[PDB]
Amino acid sequence: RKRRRHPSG
Amino acid sequence: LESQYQVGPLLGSGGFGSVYSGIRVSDNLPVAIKHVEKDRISDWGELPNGTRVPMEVVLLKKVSSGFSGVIRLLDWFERPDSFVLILERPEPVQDLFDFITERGALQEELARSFFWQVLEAVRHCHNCGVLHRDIKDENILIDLNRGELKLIDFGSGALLKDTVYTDFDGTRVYSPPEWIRYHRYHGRSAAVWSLGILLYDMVCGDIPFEHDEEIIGGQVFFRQRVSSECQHLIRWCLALRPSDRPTFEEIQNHPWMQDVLLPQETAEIHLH
Ligand SMILES: CC(=O)/C=C/c1ccc(O)cc1
Repeated sequence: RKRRRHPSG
Repeated sequence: LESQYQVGPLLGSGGFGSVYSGIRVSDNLPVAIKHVEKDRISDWGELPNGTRVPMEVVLLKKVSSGFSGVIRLLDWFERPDSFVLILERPEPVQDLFDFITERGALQEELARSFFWQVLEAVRHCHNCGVLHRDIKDENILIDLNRGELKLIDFGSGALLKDTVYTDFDGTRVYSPPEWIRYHRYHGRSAAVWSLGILLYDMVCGDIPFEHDEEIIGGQVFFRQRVSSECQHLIRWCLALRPSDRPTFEEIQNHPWMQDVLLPQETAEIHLH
């Protein structure tokens, strides 16, 4: 399963 | 400014600006050098001297006195179009997002030690009148040698207050359902929600929610084996009604939180 970062905003 | 620090490689860039590795020539202290363009700065403030600065500088100075689990502001400079911040740099270091990506779901003993240290650091911010508003694994650095966690990036923060907040520029997948539904939240209770997301992230290997509907659905499915005591703490932090969430004291008094490892012990058992 794809784990990803999440940008602010 | 340009002759007090020897600039090195780019460590990262994004919504926060561009952060470089560097070394203070005065004593070879490892530092991080963060650049923020003036035109990209949303919230401005002023500190004692009455000089107008980005709010991030105001918040960093308020939390940067003495020792803590917050990365400290050592110095800062104004340029024609930008502000430059000199920050502590642990060495060796890895951020908590990469750590979890590589190791997977963390043993509960290790998640307890990490989460405890995050709690002490956020308590410290709130004692100093600062609300971080962007607690997540990406904004947490691990000093691999000392086993200490360090909070970074106050660029979405605010002064702590007891009235409602109606603005938010943190990470949406860590924001609480009252923000998704109504664009309103209170500081401490919204922080606790993001801490629930962080604890789930540590013990399951990834955050529980990706979509608005999941955030406001308030159903927590556990994708890894997690103890009943830990599941209970997580579900409590992720209560849909803010007033149903625990205080920071209730979190640290929870049975899952007892007998935390020391930082040194944590590094020796789990990091070295
Ligand atoms: C994004 C931010 O405000 C600070 C980043 C950062 C600080 C210290 C370090 O060692 C590496 C990165």
